[PDB]
Amino acid sequence: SSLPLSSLTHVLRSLTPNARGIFRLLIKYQLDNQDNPSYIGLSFQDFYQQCREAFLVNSDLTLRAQLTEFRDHKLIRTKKGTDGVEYLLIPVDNGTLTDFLEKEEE
Amino acid sequence: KQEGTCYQQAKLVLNTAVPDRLPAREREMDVIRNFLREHICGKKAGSLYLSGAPGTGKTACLSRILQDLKKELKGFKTIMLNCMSLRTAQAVFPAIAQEICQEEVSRPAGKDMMRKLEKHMTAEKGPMIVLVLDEMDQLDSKGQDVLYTLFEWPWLSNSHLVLIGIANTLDLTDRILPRLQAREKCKPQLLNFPPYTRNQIVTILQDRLNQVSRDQVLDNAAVQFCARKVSAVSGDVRKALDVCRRAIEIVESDVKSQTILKPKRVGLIHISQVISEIDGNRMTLSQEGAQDSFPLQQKILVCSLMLLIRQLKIKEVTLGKLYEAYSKVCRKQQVAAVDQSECLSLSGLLEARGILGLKRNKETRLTKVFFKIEEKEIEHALKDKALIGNILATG
Amino acid sequence: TSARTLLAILRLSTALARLRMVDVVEKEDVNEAIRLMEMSKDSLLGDKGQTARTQRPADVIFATVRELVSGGRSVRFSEAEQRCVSRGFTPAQFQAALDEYEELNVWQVNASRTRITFV
Amino acid sequence: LQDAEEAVELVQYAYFLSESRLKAFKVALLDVFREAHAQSIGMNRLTESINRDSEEPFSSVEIQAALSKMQDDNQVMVSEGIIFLI
Repeated sequence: SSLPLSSLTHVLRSLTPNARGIFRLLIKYQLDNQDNPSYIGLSFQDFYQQCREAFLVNSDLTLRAQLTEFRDHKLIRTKKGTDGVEYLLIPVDNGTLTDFLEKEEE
Repeated sequence: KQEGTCYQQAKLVLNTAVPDRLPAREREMDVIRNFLREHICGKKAGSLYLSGAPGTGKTACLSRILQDLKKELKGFKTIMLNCMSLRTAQAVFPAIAQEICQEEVSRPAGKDMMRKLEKHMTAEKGPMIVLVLDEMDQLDSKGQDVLYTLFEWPWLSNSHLVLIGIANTLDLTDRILPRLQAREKCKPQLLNFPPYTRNQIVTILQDRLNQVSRDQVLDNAAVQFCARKVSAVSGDVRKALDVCRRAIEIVESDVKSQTILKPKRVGLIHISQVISEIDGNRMTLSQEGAQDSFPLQQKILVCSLMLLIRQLKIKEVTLGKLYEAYSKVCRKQQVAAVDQSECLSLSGLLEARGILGLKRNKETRLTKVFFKIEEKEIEHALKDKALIGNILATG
Repeated sequence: TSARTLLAILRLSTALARLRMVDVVEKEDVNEAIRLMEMSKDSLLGDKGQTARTQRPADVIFATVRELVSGGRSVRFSEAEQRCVSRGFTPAQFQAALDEYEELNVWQVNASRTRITFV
Repeated sequence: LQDAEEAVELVQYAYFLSESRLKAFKVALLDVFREAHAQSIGMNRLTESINRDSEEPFSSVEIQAALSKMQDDNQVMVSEGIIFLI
């Protein structure tokens, strides 16, 4: 067809409030860097620094526990990077993320 | 006073024992009971997929509604399902085939499914059978063919079966049920449950302790803190009842100290020390020779990890290059020599207390290992001034 | 740095010796000549090359014991003090420095604290 | 005095305990610890949330003396460099 929009909407209602701010933060940096053809994804060092800058997670082991319900729902996955850094990407359509910021205005 | 009487009765109500509470769950329960009244009175039957929150303890909510219908209406029978002992995708239908019509049972004959189970359900002379479903996501297969027959029975001829599936949220209708977003015959219903914030965790504790205890053992300021971080992970009821019950036994153990030998209010500092070994690193308790952190032979190896990251711009190393850095710093400092024959056992030794980790490899030496998180934890709280202070300034 | 910069150092040695109306060179004309060279090479980058070292009151004590471990094993406690008091190390700080490493399992002493042997 | 702001709009347009600060800081704690919880505000990490709209540059001694409280009043706990407890 594309993917049902009810799946991405009913997944954030039953989600913790701290996890919604993390999903809405990675979508902003994805579209701003989408024009770059060499986009390999953000690293883990800069991702851990951005959490405390936007009052999110406090430690590292608690941040990894917040990514358990995202990898099981086919939202994000990790790749074996050669630089020892686990990349973070969202295997969805390019037009799906553009229609997500318009439904969160309320 | 009633000191020993309050502690022996507080652990019974705070223990995770079928929390079948009615308050704090109003709009999430009335919709479930009212959905079944239209099917038993209106002679209707369909499907109902309940996508609960991952780990919140809602198994006791459905048990309250099932027992209330038995005392109201008398004539129907409800068959339970407990497929926890079924490791394979098959052997599920014959497990519930022995419950035909209560007093009327039969016996299996080998290879006889999809014939006699769906035949008695279409009989209009029998009562409205209610089937309960659990852990439906674990019953998948290579083509989920076993799930194509249980979702089409209340949609063909003679719809006399209501589907109730109790399972947490892992995946919606993407690969389990491909009939949705493709077929216009089935019309399922989806109900979710948001995580309970402070508006429900604090409320569920007011009717939990004030109704069975005589006097509280903690102040009201400690309730707003324990109910603050428990809803940030998932919001489980068992996690909220365990973080508070565990913080009482640590204070109760301190009561029998130079008191019984020949109530009080639990402070907030007594609670942070219990969750101190959950998310916080245990690197402070290391004085008076207390072996509660790091011994010795491992700090001289992990200190050389950051010495190679700033020189090669990589955060991954291996057992081969780890001994090369140790064989150089030992000859210039005159320390204990550790051969590489037992250094592999050290790799399977530094994993607790929240530190570095690794994976499993067939061959030795060549093992791709990495580090957890390194930023600012070797100073202030940790000494590292008279022990390995000369190592960081050397290279 | 090659042979081109070798002759440039000797050229700056006469730039300061002729300002004092003298025909000889002193140590002042050498330290001030290399001072402008170190400042010029640091200005070509984006920072300044410095160092960091904490004066530990027990860093040079462990290095003195190393002179006796390579020579023997049964080192006498009274003989090891023949070299510590030469430079000017106070014996009061040595008693508090033994427990800083013995607690972390480095060496071991007896009941009278008169026998020390590197394990 | 008005002869200095002439080139300002020409070049930029062609190219492009703590006085009242501590009393207002307690109001912000109701929306960062009691509402949008994070459990990671204090010490050097406070600079990522102390901006908002009030200026006034804070000194190293002022931000150090503020750590004496909070713990006794159940606000922010102490740890090491970057604190993130309570």
